[PDB]
Amino acid sequence: LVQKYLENYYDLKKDSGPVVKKIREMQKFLGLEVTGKLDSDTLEVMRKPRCGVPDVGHFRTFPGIPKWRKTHLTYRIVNYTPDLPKDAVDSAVEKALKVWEEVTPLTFSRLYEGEADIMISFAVREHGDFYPFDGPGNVLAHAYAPGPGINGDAHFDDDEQWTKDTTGTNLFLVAAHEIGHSLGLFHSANTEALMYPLYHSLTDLTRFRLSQDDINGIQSLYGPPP
Amino acid sequence: LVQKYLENYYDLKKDSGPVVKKIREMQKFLGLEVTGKLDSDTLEVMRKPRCGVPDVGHFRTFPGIPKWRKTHLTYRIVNYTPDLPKDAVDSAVEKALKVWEEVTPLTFSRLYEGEADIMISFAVREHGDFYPFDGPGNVLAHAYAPGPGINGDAHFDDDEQWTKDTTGTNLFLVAAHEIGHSLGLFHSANTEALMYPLYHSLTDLTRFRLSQDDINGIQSLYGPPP
Ligand SMILES: [Ca+2]
Ligand SMILES: [Ca+2]
Ligand SMILES: [Ca+2]
Ligand SMILES: [Ca+2]
Ligand SMILES: [Zn+2]
Ligand SMILES: [Zn+2]
Ligand SMILES: [Zn+2]
Ligand SMILES: [Zn+2]
Repeated sequence: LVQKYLENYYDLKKDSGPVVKKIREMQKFLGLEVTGKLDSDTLEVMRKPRCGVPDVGHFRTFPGIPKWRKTHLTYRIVNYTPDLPKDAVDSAVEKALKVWEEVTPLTFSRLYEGEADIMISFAVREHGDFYPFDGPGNVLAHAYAPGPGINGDAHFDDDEQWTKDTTGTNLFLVAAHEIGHSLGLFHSANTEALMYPLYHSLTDLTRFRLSQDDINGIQSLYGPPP
Repeated sequence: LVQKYLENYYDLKKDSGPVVKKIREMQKFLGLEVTGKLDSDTLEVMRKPRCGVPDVGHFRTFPGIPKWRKTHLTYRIVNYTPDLPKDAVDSAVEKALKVWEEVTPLTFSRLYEGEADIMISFAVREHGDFYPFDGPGNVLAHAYAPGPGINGDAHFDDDEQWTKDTTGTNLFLVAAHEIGHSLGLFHSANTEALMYPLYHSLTDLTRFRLSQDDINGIQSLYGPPP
């Protein structure tokens, strides 16, 4: 468990000393106590649902480019999850994009056919890319950094119970985080940041907002709104 | 058969008039008679072993970049095919790279560990990317255009009987063609060009050489040797 967790999220030698060092890097990043041992608190954090994108970097197979070379992006919802009515998914995705439009000069237009910049889809287990999903729990979704083709796309594990509220896995929250990667953001070590790797089942969705860290990160790439 | 053949190699509408037009585009490109009907000669060409990369373009999922932004590239042989002894595969790949080094200012250094520019591997059926192999015959291999991560990589269908001579599928010939895509080349309509999509089971491997078309194509991207 801990081995592959460090392999997948902290690029630990794919082929003890090195492990304790990685355990510590993980503890520093996830806001735990920097000991180096598999504490009760540490083994617990590793069972919590999170984003599939690594913490110390980007997906090696599709690095992409640092940021979009244009401010007017297009998106398209390829398929839907049966857990929710089509209009609820559409709203969730639109509100997620709106969060980023607000703090940048970026715009998003929806396409219903063709090749859009950001393609959103639901999949389970093996879905064509090198990172298969893992059933309910653990990895919730993953997204790729800016670029052509598959880059910029966001995949959501359809083995999760996606909800409009917080009775399951909130689609809005996860989509907002994943769109962040689609625009060029990495994971943050700040526990109150949307870009934090672990899913925060927060009580009040109305009290939701990007933290200053999220804003600073996205504005350092595209600038502030005009 | 003909439907998916045009879908996969001539990006025919994924969702008759349009088909006859594509049948004709295919006939023009593959050196057949531009009729528009499923002739005996046409149905035959479609059963012949070929490269998995499309004829009217590039792989849409991983477009990559037009050419490498550096002349000194690295390559690595990830795994081997049991059909041949390790040294025979190594030679086949080295001779394939040599063909391109000769007519350009490009150099190739072999890495035995780490992330190289061009990763070569053998796979069967579903292998992690969006284009699964199809058992013996038909698609022999596929490669991606220049770029980071998976781009530049060459995959060989291990369901083929790879040989050192021409008693099966010559690894050297196919590797030389695939490396071509790895460097930025597209398929050519010239029947004597290495970049022609269909495998040419040629009699004398000593009489092998890049045609002027191959040379002109590769030199238009990287220039001639100094
Ligand atoms: Ca994309
Ligand atoms: Ca999961
Ligand atoms: Ca590569
Ligand atoms: Ca095959
Ligand atoms: Zn993430
Ligand atoms: Zn995926
Ligand atoms: Zn080819
Ligand atoms: Zn492949």
